[PDB]
Amino acid sequence: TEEQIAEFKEAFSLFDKDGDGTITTKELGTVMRSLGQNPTEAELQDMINEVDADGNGTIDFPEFLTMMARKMKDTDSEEEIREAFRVFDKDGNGYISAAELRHVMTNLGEKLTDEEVDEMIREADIDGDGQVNYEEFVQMMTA
Amino acid sequence: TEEQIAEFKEAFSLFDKDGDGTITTKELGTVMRSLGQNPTEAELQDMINEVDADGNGTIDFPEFLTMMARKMKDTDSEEEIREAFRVFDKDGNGYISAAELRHVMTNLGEKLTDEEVDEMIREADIDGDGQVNYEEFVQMMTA
Amino acid sequence: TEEQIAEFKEAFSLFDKDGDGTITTKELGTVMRSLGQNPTEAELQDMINEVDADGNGTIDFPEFLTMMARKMKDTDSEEEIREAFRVFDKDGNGYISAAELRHVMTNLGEKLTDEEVDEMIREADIDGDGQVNYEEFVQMMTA
Amino acid sequence: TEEQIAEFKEAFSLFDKDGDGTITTKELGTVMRSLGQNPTEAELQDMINEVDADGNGTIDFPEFLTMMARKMKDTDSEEEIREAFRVFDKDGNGYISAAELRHVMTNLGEKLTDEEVDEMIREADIDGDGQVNYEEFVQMMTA
Amino acid sequence: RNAFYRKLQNFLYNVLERPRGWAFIYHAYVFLLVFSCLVLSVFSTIKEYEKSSEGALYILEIVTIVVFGVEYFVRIWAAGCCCRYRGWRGRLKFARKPFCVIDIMVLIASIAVLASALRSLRFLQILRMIRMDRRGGTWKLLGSVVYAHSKELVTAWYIGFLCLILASFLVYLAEKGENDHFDTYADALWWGLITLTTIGYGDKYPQTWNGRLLAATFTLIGVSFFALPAGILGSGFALKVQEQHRQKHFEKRRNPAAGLIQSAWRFYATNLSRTDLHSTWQYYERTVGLKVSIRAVCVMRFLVSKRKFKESLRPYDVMDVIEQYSAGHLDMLSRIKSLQSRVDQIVGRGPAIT
Amino acid sequence: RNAFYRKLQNFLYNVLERPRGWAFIYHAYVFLLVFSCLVLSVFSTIKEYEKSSEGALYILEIVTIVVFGVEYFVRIWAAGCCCRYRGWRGRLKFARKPFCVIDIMVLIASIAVLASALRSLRFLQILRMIRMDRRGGTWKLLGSVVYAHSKELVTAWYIGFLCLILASFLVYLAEKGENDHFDTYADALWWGLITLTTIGYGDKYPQTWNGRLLAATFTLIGVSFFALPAGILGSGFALKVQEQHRQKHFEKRRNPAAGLIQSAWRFYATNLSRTDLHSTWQYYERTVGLKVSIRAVCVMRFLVSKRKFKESLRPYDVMDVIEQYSAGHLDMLSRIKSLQSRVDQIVGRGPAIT
Amino acid sequence: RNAFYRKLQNFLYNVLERPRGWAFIYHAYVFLLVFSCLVLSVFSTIKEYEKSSEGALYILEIVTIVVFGVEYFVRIWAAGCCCRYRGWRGRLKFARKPFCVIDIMVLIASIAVLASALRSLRFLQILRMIRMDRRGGTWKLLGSVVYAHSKELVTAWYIGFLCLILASFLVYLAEKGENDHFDTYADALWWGLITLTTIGYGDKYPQTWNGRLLAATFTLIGVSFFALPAGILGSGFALKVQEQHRQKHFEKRRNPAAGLIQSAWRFYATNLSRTDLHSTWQYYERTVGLKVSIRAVCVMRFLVSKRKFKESLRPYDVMDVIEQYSAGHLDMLSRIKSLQSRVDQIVGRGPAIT
Amino acid sequence: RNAFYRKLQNFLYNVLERPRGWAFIYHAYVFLLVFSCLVLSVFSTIKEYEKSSEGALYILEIVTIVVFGVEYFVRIWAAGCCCRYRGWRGRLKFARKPFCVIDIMVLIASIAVLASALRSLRFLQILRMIRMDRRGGTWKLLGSVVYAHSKELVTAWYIGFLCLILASFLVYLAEKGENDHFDTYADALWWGLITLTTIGYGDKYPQTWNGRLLAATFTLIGVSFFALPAGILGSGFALKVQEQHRQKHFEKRRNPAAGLIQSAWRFYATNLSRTDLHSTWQYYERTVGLKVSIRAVCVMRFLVSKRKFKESLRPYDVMDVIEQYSAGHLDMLSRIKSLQSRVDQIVGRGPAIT
Ligand SMILES: CCOC(=O)Nc1ccc(NCc2ccc(F)cc2)cc1N
Ligand SMILES: CCOC(=O)Nc1ccc(NCc2ccc(F)cc2)cc1N
Repeated sequence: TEEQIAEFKEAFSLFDKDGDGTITTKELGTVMRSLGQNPTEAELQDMINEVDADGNGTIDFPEFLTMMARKMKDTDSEEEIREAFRVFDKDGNGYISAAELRHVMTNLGEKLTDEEVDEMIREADIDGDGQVNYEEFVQMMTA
Repeated sequence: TEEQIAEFKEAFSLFDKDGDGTITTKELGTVMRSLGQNPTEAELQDMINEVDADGNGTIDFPEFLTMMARKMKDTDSEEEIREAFRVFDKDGNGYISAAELRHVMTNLGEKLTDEEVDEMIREADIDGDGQVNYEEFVQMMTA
Repeated sequence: TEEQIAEFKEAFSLFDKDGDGTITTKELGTVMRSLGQNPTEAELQDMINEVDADGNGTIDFPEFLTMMARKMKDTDSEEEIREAFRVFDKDGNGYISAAELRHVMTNLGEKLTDEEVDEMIREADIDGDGQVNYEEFVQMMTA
Repeated sequence: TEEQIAEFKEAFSLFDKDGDGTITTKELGTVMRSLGQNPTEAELQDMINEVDADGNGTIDFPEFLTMMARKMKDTDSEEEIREAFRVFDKDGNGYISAAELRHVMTNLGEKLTDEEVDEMIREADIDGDGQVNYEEFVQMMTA
Repeated sequence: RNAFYRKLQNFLYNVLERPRGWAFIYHAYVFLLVFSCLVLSVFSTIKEYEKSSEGALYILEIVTIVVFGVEYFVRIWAAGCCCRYRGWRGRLKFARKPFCVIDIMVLIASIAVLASALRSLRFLQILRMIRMDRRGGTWKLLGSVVYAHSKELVTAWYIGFLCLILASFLVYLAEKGENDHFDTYADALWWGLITLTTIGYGDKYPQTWNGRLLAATFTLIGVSFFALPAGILGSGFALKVQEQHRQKHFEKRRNPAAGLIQSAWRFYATNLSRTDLHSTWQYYERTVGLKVSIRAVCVMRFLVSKRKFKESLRPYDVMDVIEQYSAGHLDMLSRIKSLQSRVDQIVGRGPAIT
Repeated sequence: RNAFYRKLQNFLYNVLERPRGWAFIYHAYVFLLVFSCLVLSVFSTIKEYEKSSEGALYILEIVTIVVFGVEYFVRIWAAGCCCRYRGWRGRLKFARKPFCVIDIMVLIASIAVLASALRSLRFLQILRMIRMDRRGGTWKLLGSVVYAHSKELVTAWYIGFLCLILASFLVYLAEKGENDHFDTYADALWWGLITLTTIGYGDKYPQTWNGRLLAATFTLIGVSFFALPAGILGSGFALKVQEQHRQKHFEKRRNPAAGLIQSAWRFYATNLSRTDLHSTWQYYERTVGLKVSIRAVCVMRFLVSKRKFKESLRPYDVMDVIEQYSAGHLDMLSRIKSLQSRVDQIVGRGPAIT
Repeated sequence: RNAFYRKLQNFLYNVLERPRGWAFIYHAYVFLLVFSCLVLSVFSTIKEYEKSSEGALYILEIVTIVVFGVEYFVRIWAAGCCCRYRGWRGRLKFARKPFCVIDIMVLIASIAVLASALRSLRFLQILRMIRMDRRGGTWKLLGSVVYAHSKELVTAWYIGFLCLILASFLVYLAEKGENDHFDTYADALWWGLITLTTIGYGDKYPQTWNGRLLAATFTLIGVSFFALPAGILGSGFALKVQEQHRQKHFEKRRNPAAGLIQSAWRFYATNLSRTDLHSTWQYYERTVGLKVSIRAVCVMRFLVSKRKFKESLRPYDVMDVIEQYSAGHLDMLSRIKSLQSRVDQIVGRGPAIT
Repeated sequence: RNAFYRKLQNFLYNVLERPRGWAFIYHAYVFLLVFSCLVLSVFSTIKEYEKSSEGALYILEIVTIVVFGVEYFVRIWAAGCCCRYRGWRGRLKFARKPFCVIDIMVLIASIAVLASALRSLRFLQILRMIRMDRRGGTWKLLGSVVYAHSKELVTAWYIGFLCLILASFLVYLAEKGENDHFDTYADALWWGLITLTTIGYGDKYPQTWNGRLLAATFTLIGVSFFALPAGILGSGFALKVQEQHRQKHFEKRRNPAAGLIQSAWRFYATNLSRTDLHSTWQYYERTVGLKVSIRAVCVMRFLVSKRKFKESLRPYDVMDVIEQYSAGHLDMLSRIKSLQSRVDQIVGRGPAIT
């Protein structure tokens, strides 16, 4: 949408610190520190790489708008993320407890906040037993 | 046949306890207790699932008649059941004794009666040596 | 050839002891004893089976003449026999010594006579070093 | 080119010691000793074999010119040589140090001279850190 | 009560019989009873304390004979658990087991002396603990491993024997006169065996440093050689148990396969024309439209068991890569079958447009 | 300092808590302190040197109680490292651990006597070294291996018992009168156990060569049998550690999978319509166009983590041939998909030219 | 009888020679004979019983020499079992074996003294039991495992040596004057070796608690180190036997492959034009239309053996997944070949409709 | 001679240096020399024979110092074998090795006393045998296995310690007054360690049957526990050597891959335009139409090496099923590529007939 296009141009200029028309890696680390994070330079590089259509080392507004307009169902990682669900459900029976989900989401990777994992289980637990069926949740998120 | 259709409607109403036009899980557990068995509710569920064409949680008379009209040669499990024969013929040479068949049919799964396993071997032993050739027997049953 | 057909009818009647027009298993064991060997009845059975076109339990003269007219290059077992060569050439380098060939041909399977293994190596050793290249020999025999 | 053809005829006569029109194995060992090396006769054989179009045991000038006119990008061994790169990069991360390259090139196979391995790393190290990315180098050499 | 009558007989005898849950609890405890009885039986063998020893020991003897006599009878009736044995014939037939007969023999001797028997009393308590097995699977397991390792063991045994013989004889001729210890070849052989097993009683040893130089090599060999068969058989058990763990995954797979075919024939016998197939009909009519209902009952239970056996094997490292093999390979087959369908429609429209 | 306050608490307590780097350095050294304290506590048990023994030993006692009292408190605050425990409730809640309470009990007794306690003093230092564990994973690891090997061990134990009993009893009736040593069955049982373990004190032995011929066989059996369970459990550990090495490669694989799904839901919660999904928005606004920027921030970090989990497993022999399986098989699939495209265009031009 | 003559020679010598069935029965029993002969030879070494010892021992000596002299001859003739040795040349040629010559040497000495030889008599019975082997496969098996483990063993041996040397020397300078035991470095070295092998004679030990503190560490190291090579080689056998079990499945596979090619050349030599191929014709004419019949005889036996070798390998875990690999993969190939046929007919009707 | 000069230096130093053939022959023998020298050095420690001991021992001392001084120098020059060290700088640079410097230090002390040194003389011969290693790969191999087994070992060590402490203390309070043996806790600890290692000196033991009942359990535990780490590390070696055998097949594969890429760059540097690539041209011109001939020389040697690396890996059970995987899978790919060609020609004649 045109308002989507405007918000994406706004955010792009936000990352477009120097205003050249692309988002170099330096603005990316800059905006990450502005948000508060210290992303390694190779990290900002791969973000460009998976955003940089041309591969110039900067995220142009073309690449910006294309990412900002694309949805999760526009990403093609169904069975991948399902295997990634399978790991914590070591039994591989389709249901991982909200217990194991919550605990490991508190002490693995970018562990989230309580409400973060809370909404995670609320969307990943839809039947109301804490046991988080994972393939249903990927099916619901990926469509 | 029309008389087949009538017997199937008769049996359906037998499972059609409440007469709604489908066989819910409750009538299934009911009729199983009437026959004498205590089937778990998930068990009656899977029976519906493999009978329930629509997937409504009840076995309509449509699904009823379709099952009742279908034969064993209308089931498509040849090599499956042959592997399932192969397990007890651990040597995998095509012949399992009536001994091992009888014994394990007395102490494995839904073990049958003496005449049950007896007719089993009589149909599974057709040459008359107790050694029950199994792939011949699946070939004879599946056609 | 017509003389081939005559020799094959002659040999067939030789196996056609009772003259019925087919070679039953009994004549086969009979002629094997006449030649001097004691072949087990299942052995004569498989000979019929791989000769018996109809599968009647007897080798008719049809099956007789077809076998007698077919050549080794009419058998389709190239890579099979080559693997069977590979076993004794445990190193799998293409050359098995006339030593190992001779020795194991003296003490494995139907071990042959000295001249039997001798002609074996003479046809299997064509370059004259005792080391019996085996894939060349299957290539020469199978064509 | 015609001058390429002339240089190749010149080198061929150089290997064409007896001037028969082909390069037999004897001239090959001869020219290798002239260059200084002692190649085994089976070695000169395989050189002919991969040069000998007809398979006569001599390298005719036809085969000579065809080899001399063909380039490295005319050889079809991309992923092969890349695996052969992978061995020394035991971690398999794409970068093998100039250290390991230099050392093993000093004590493995036909180890080269210092300038030989030096130009090897200079062409195999193009970014200037000694860590020799190998798949880039095969990509650069094979095209 | 008859429902509970056969329930308790069956299940509680399977506990009493080959168990899987917590029957070893009772069995280890009755073991403790009889074993501690034995220990205090030795406690009577201390004259300083033997008086009080018997004072409580006869207490324990009463307890023991009570325990196993009642075990005899109760195992009898609980063996009504067994289908093939139910009533007069069965339980009046199975009693002729050698384990059972030696049981009753030792036990009737127990009540007889429980109506100067110390030595044979020890023997009968002995036979009780021997009675713990009932199956010899100890000896079976052992001989399996042994025969599995036969040539290794014979190697060790032989070479150790030779070291023993040689070194013993040598030192016997090394300190023939300097020590009253080593005075007959029988002497040395006692010394060799007491040494090479690293027991080291101390009551003999060489003093002539030449003789000491003899032993100070052949020890270094023999003692290790004698130490081998322990180490071998120890591993041999360890290896066996690991590989049997892996196969255990498969037997788990096997029982669901083991039952689905049951429902399979349960399907085949369901033909109304197959009245000759009276097996399941009489099973149902004994467990008793409705009969075609029962047809659908057993036959549909077969179909669900069909997918059950489909999940009979869940994982196994090589079998698990068999399964992931199945994933990629069978997905490929799905795709090739599609291309089959494509070529088939093209073969159909070959004539359609020609 | 508060940034360093929580930094040092968290990281240095994780060192203090379950570590992976160099925390055992400190822990082994404090171990050395308390242990050497124990040793010199025994050093007081030499009257020739006990005077100087206590002279320095009370020095070490001061050091020890200081060390573990401060360890009590500092572990308390450093446990502010724990998210679930931060301040009044958490650290005034977790203190009720049995390890903790026995800690404070022994330690307050330590300062009490540090304000004729030799024996129980030894006991409390004992409990200190016991305190080294905190988890019982020693016993856990052991019982795991034991139950894993249960039937093997019972085999060895049983048959060894029988050899002990039988051979001991026999020789007791083999040298009943020729030796004051073997005079009660209690005597022999002492001898049997002291022998079959290859200890060989020497204070008893047979002299009647007939009795010696008894032992000179049953030793050859029993001593090896008693030597088995050491050898078994030794391997059992070895096998366990090897296979756990292999699986360790997979857990390395598992953590990148373990985190990518985090970013996955981090993507799903990023819908502006999903204001109900206030989880990440509040995470960012608490870590605080720009918000859609933050959307792209977390969601793009998810995408890069997607390829991250794609590399979650790197190699493993069977899994590595799984990967090379993936290479050839999936390259084939690429090629078959191409042929799919070919048949599809042909199916399209079927009508195009007809 | 001549048929039975060569039958008994061949088969009963293969029993006598390398057997697979129940030849060890006879061989273990003759072992028992000669061995028990040896034992009673030591029984003469008890003066209290030596009189009756020789009284029955010369009985057993008669038995022994009889047994192995007849074994010499009967193995000779039964070696007519051997194809390469039949009559004058063969059996008058093979007798020059070192095993055979030492056999006849010791045996003729046996009958010579069987026509004060106690010591060398022991030696010759010794050589009899040594004669049990005939192949040295004991030493072969050992050295294989040893060289396989060479660097491990050298590690253990070296470090154990260093502990022995160091700790012994130290304690020698730890109780240099307080004990008559430890008075020369030779003394200590005797003590070190007698200790580190856990023999524990008791005839020496440290009393100065400082010296005891020396040993009370270096024991903890060395004794285990000396205990290693037993444990290593014990496993080494165990591992070897497991993996050789797996390969054994393949040799079972190999013999059917091992014979099918025989029938293969048996086919090729059957050409009537291949009169030069007189091998099988003379084999048949010596074992003697009918000759073309014999052609079909041998050639058809080849074809059936062709499917025989097709079943040469039945299963093997990796080879078994090789086979199940064959199932899915080859079924796929059948399906792809079908699609080949489809494209081929389409390529044929390309011109057919154009 | 200069050709033989560098030939002998290089090859014979590689023998002298890290060998693979028969260099251990010389090295074990010089080992025997110095070691037997040590033994007779102890032979001087027997006063009955010490006179003749030194009489021949100084003979052997002369031999030893001669051997290793010449070894110093000859290893120096033979180290001209090393490319990086040739002449002044290299061999006057590498001499600063700690192994080398301790070598010359002990050796110059040897010639100094070879120009009452018994004790330190023993020490320097000691350092000679220590000099056998030069690499510490003993310690490296050990610590590898140890750290690999760290948690297992700590388990055993801990629990064994606890049994030692507990049972020793208990029996010390079990026979506190009935035996002069057990009179201080130091006494018992000596007894505990001497026992639990199954040494069994005999100089102490319990007599109060209550105390004997204490030990007669804690022995059964502890002695096995102390026997564990030997058994563990023994297997640990065995497992390591097996798996390293398998990987050894791959390093065999790796060297042909290891060299083919050499010829690969040897190809790339052969461009006449690549005069900047003077590496191989100067290699040839230093090893010296003809230059394009040399191009074909090196480049064709590269191509043949290309098929060489193609055969770099021959077999390996999983890699071997990788290869047979390659057979069936790649044959399938050949067949699919054919079907590709079929569809491609059909795609070409799509327009051809339309
Ligand atoms: C792992 C702990 O350490 C041991 O388990 N060792 C061990 C234990 C028992 C035995 N014998 C069987 C027996 C058991 C109890 C009894 F009361 C009498 C005999 C032998 C050894 N080596
Ligand atoms: C397999 C045969 O049996 C053994 O190899 N056993 C063994 C052999 C040596 C050692 N110590 C190292 C040493 C070696 C030689 C020496 F002269 C002095 C020390 C320890 C044990 N257990």
